[PDB]
Amino acid sequence: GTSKLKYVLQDARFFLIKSNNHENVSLAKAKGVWSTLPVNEKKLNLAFRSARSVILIFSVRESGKFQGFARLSSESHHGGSPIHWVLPAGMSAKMLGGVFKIDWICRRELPFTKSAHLTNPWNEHKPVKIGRDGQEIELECGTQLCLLFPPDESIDLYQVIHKM
Ligand SMILES: CC1(C)CO[C@@H](c2ccccc2Cl)CN1
Ligand SMILES: CC1(C)CO[C@H](c2ccccc2Cl)CN1
Repeated sequence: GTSKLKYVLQDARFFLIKSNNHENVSLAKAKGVWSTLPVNEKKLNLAFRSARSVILIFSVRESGKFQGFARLSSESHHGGSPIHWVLPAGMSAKMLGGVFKIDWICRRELPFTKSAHLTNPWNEHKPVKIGRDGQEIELECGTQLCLLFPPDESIDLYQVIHKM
């Protein structure tokens, strides 16, 4: 192992990402991309310039689990290869902001039952599973949450470390 993982997480910032469906998380895992609404896009762009690593921790609503976590490798950008997200009814892709490139650190699941001992000081000390899309997770809570995930032996953090 966990040493390179701990190195990547050092002095990182952490954000809870809530997806309405598994299909969008699968697309993010396959393509290394994420997009969010403009209020959260602005927060994440500020964070990306502010810290050595910005970590997104993903949870599909109603799943009772986190589906993994990833590190921002860029600020948001427009005009790239379009992403065939599952948009909610009535909503358009023009309501979205840019696309963030991300490097996955763990693609494994973690059930909320395993994180019940972790509370987030930035969300009223509620269990870390609770929070709106984009909620920041304080450093110690976010580090411990990431360390609870099963190790993802398919991932080599060597190339991630070199981007910092
Ligand atoms: C360094 C810091 C992020 C500062 O804020 C601390 C805190 C947050 C919310 C309520 C109480 C306290 Cl002590 C946690 N560590
Ligand atoms: C980018 C995505 C994974 C999919 O699209 C969602 C959306 C698009 C347009 C308006 C509202 C919403 Cl929620 C947000 N997350």
